[PDB]
Amino acid sequence: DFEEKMILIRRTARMQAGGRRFRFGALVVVGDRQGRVGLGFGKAPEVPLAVQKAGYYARRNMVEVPLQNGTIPHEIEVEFGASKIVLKPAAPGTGVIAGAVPRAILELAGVTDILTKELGSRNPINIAYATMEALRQLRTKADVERLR
Amino acid sequence: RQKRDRLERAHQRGYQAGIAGRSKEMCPYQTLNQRSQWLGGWREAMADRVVMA
Amino acid sequence: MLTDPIADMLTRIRNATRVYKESTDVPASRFKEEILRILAREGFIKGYERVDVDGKPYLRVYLKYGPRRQGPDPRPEQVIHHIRRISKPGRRVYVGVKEIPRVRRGLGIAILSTSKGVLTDREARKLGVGGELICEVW
Amino acid sequence: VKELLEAGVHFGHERKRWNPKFARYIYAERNGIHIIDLQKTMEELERTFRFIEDLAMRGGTILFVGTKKQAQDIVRMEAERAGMPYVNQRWLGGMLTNFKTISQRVHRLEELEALFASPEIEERPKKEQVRLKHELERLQKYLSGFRLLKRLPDAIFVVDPTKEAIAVREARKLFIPVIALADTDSDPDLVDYIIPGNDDAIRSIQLILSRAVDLIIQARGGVVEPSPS
Amino acid sequence: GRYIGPVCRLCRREGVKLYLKGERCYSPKCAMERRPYPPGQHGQKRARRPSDYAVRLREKQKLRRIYGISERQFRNLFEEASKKKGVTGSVFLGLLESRLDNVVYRLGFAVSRRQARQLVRHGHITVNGRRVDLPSYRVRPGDEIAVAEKSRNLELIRQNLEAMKGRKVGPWLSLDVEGMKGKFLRLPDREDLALPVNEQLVIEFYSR
RNA sequence: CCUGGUCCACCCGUGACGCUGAGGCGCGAAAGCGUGGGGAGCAAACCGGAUUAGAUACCCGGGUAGUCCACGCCCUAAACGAUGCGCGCUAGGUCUCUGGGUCUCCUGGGGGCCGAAGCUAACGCGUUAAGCGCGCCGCCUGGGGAGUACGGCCGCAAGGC
RNA sequence: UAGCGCCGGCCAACUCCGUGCCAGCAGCCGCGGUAAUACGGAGGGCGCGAGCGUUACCCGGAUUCACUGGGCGUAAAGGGCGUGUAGGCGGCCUGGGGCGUCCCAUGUGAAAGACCACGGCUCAACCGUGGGGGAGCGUGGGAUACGCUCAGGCUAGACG
Ligand SMILES: [Mg+2]
Ligand SMILES: [Mg+2]
Ligand SMILES: [Mg+2]
Ligand SMILES: [Mg+2]
Ligand SMILES: [Mg+2]
Ligand SMILES: [Mg+2]
Ligand SMILES: [Mg+2]
Ligand SMILES: [Mg+2]
Ligand SMILES: [Mg+2]
Ligand SMILES: [Mg+2]
Ligand SMILES: [Mg+2]
Ligand SMILES: [Mg+2]
Ligand SMILES: [Mg+2]
Ligand SMILES: [Mg+2]
Ligand SMILES: [Mg+2]
Ligand SMILES: [Mg+2]
Ligand SMILES: [Mg+2]
Ligand SMILES: [Mg+2]
Ligand SMILES: [Mg+2]
Ligand SMILES: [Mg+2]
Ligand SMILES: [Mg+2]
Ligand SMILES: [Mg+2]
Ligand SMILES: [Mg+2]
Ligand SMILES: [Mg+2]
Ligand SMILES: [Mg+2]
Ligand SMILES: [Mg+2]
Ligand SMILES: [Mg+2]
Ligand SMILES: [Mg+2]
Ligand SMILES: [Mg+2]
Ligand SMILES: [Mg+2]
Ligand SMILES: [Mg+2]
Ligand SMILES: [Mg+2]
Ligand SMILES: [Mg+2]
Ligand SMILES: [Mg+2]
Ligand SMILES: [Mg+2]
Ligand SMILES: [Mg+2]
Ligand SMILES: [Mg+2]
Ligand SMILES: [Mg+2]
Ligand SMILES: [Mg+2]
Ligand SMILES: [Mg+2]
Ligand SMILES: [Mg+2]
Ligand SMILES: [Mg+2]
Ligand SMILES: [Zn+2]
Repeated sequence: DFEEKMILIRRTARMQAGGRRFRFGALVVVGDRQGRVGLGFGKAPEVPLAVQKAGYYARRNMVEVPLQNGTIPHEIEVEFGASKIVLKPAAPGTGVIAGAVPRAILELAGVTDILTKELGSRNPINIAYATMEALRQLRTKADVERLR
Repeated sequence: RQKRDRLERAHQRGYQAGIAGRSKEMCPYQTLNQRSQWLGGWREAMADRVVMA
Repeated sequence: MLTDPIADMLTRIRNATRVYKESTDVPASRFKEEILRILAREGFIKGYERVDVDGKPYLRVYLKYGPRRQGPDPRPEQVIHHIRRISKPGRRVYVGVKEIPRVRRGLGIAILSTSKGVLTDREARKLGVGGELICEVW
Repeated sequence: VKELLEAGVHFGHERKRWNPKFARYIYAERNGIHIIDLQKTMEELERTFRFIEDLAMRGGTILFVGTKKQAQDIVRMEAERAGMPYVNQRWLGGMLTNFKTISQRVHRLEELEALFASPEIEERPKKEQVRLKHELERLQKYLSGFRLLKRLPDAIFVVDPTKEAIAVREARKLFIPVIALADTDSDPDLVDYIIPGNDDAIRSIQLILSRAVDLIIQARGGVVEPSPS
Repeated sequence: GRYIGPVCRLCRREGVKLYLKGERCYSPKCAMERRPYPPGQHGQKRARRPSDYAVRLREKQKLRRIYGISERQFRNLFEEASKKKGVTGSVFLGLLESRLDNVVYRLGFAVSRRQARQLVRHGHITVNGRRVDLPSYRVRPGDEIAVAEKSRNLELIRQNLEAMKGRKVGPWLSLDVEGMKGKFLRLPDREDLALPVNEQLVIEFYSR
């Protein structure tokens, strides 16, 4: 039942003695729309096997996402590795506003209304963890007064 | 900073070249930052023949 | 030789929390404490009190952190993750009561000095006054 | 148990090798040598024990580890003695996190165990069986304390906490609890359940080795003589 | 103007059923029942993984292609949608429905929206008063939609009132059947409207 | 002999007298220039010998400015830690310089080394920050064209800005 | 009456023939060398429709002049180093003033446009009536935490 959307599919390389050799790799987000989200980077000599691992690692890599009215609690900026990602919570009419990567993660996250902005380097693999580690940072009014 | 290991080599090169009975005192590398080590490396080992023995 | 004792203080807190100290000492001032009277009363810390070094008044500030953690990196979460000075000696930043902001969607707090005293975002709405927006905490 | 008795020689350890985190656990340093606070141990040791007790009388395994020659075999006694798994040799990477693969090797020694007294062999070309017994003696040497575990331990025991820091990671990682003996050699915060006492002299070790295993064995029921030193 | 061409061809390319032809599509002639693949010689070739763009394009396109309305008019119905207060998917769809020609098919006076428009255009309908020939007209809530006292009995109109005999239509809709009248009553909630269209793939597509 | 900076200790005096700094002013390696000395060694240019397909080079024997002093210019540089200055706050380990002390140590100021947290695109940095903050100044905004041209200012010129 | 653009990737829509670094396409990356989804025609498809495309200019994407919101060890970026003028910045405590600054009141901020609602042309464009704004400045009233100024004291900066 886990929704599992693909994003990045790429053919990298290393040089042997005369000839050259390949390794595909892929980025895959996983989700139920009910607020459990995860993403992992699969890579492996052949095309599907890599997409295979993608799901698996993504499968156990996850997080709490406190959807409040289906959007998000609070606005947060996050910097992961020269790439930047901004999420501002949006009202019910809005819809998902984001690039292919930040959206697809928020789709399987099942956010309905969101305002995002991508600053810094837009290199996806980095936009990836940046958005996850962003999500991973959200705190509901509950969690707040608790610590206070 | 990964060139540590040139210093490290050349000091050692000297630290072993120092302990001989007899060593050269005249036999470094022609770069600067590398020669500090080998000659000052040949120093400890030439000084350690004094201490003890 | 500090240009801005306030933004120093905050910075002094911030450096500490990041290794999680019991308390920390900042040089004391009437306006400093008056601000601490907000952090602590809003629960970012345990609080403060007037101590002594060589005859020099400081303020020892006891820091509220939070629960330990399983997995790798047991390091607790801060109660203050984010604090940064807003109206600097370089640029003095002022708002009127309508221009008053809301930190992290009501989750965080904006400390600001006004002619009704050192208050918060909420409190300036409650009092209907603006002032110099001193900093933002969360 | 055994309150000020731990003074016997179970007390302070190193000289200016200290991780400064450990300072809340220190009393002072004479002989130019960093020395532990003992009541610190007991206050914590009190709190420490309860955990294991709980888990014992909840009936589940605990992984005993140290490879330092000083505590090396003093593990093997109190481990077999406890009837719980251990590690006495070079510590395998992924011993937890790679488990399913390690296991393929665990089941590989037990293929030799059946093959130990078997019709199959002899009808071997004589190295073929010596290969197996080198493999066996090898499979033996590294895991003789290992097979006692077929599913993930609910806590783990370490003598030297940053020695085994390899182990202390996978464990730390998997959400598995960490109990262990820390000193001036190492630091807090990387360990849930800590013994603030020497990791080196067998004396400091032997006390916390057996006298834990003792309050283990008893919590799981039955009470026996003190173990071999 | 309006589309005006091979309609049960785009019935196909959406890959999903289009009732734009009315009766015949109910029959097992709709070609969704016959050739469920999309027009042109490449229908029978293995489909390729749709891009995010393509995805929101078609979902907007389906919804668009339905009411038979110009991309232009469609867009002005958006916008003011998002400019108006409240949830945008809804009020879009609502104002999208409040359009007379659709309302006419809604009350049931015709099998297709195409047919429905031709009906309104020819003045064969009316509202609360005088005749209205204007397919784009916004039906306000609590407003009666008659037929023409001078068109009252008419061949095509009547048989198409002879399917509409007795069957129930819409929570936002009342009908007094052979009394030829009918009333737009409620402002349609999203739930009542059921169409094979995610509203999100519209609003998203319009951020470009 | 004349003279600057800087460190320590005493807690004695002054009472915010502070930080920074557009322009300005002074200093500023070598080479170069003016005048007058000086000239052993070395050595652009230059002359030979070799090597070479050639060898206006590398190697060899020569050799003049210059290299030195005084005075006056010049004002550049991989003028580099390629890191502006001032103050505060954030593990320690190590050896070294130099002060002071109840002298193993403790402590103030310099110099390096490995490194917590943190920073960073990575390399790496890290109480001598490239951390975390505040003040001020200076500079950046694709490569080449080009640090060129024009103008201005400066210089005897070279040439600088 | 139906037309125009596209169908290599960005970017939605594929095949046949012709052509063979030619004729040509082109916003960038690039395409054409005999099997070209990138040229020319067809067949087909996608897009929009009395329009469809192109050129020119403006804003955007440009977070690529960065107040909001950028930087300078090696990517472009710290002045060769001082001294110091103007200027920018200003440690603790108490008070007088109230300039900044903060609130209230009152004036002005024409109309049209814009926004919300309601209406009049059969709707719409278009037009009407009504509503509420808004920094900004003038005037009266107040508040004193922070910056400012005047006044008095302090020793943690700094100097001796
Ligand atoms: Mg950055
Ligand atoms: Mg038109
Ligand atoms: Mg709306
Ligand atoms: Mg002197
Ligand atoms: Mg005094
Ligand atoms: Mg000079
Ligand atoms: Mg010279
Ligand atoms: Mg001369
Ligand atoms: Mg010659
Ligand atoms: Mg010569
Ligand atoms: Mg000569
Ligand atoms: Mg000359
Ligand atoms: Mg240098
Ligand atoms: Mg220096
Ligand atoms: Mg430079
Ligand atoms: Mg400077
Ligand atoms: Mg700087
Ligand atoms: Mg001394
Ligand atoms: Mg020092
Ligand atoms: Mg110096
Ligand atoms: Mg280092
Ligand atoms: Mg940097
Ligand atoms: Mg420039
Ligand atoms: Mg030049
Ligand atoms: Mg000129
Ligand atoms: Mg395509
Ligand atoms: Mg063409
Ligand atoms: Mg073509
Ligand atoms: Mg801009
Ligand atoms: Mg800025
Ligand atoms: Mg930049
Ligand atoms: Mg650079
Ligand atoms: Mg410099
Ligand atoms: Mg300077
Ligand atoms: Mg100065
Ligand atoms: Mg002056
Ligand atoms: Mg001044
Ligand atoms: Mg002040
Ligand atoms: Mg001033
Ligand atoms: Mg007006
Ligand atoms: Mg407005
Ligand atoms: Mg006095
Ligand atoms: Zn059909």
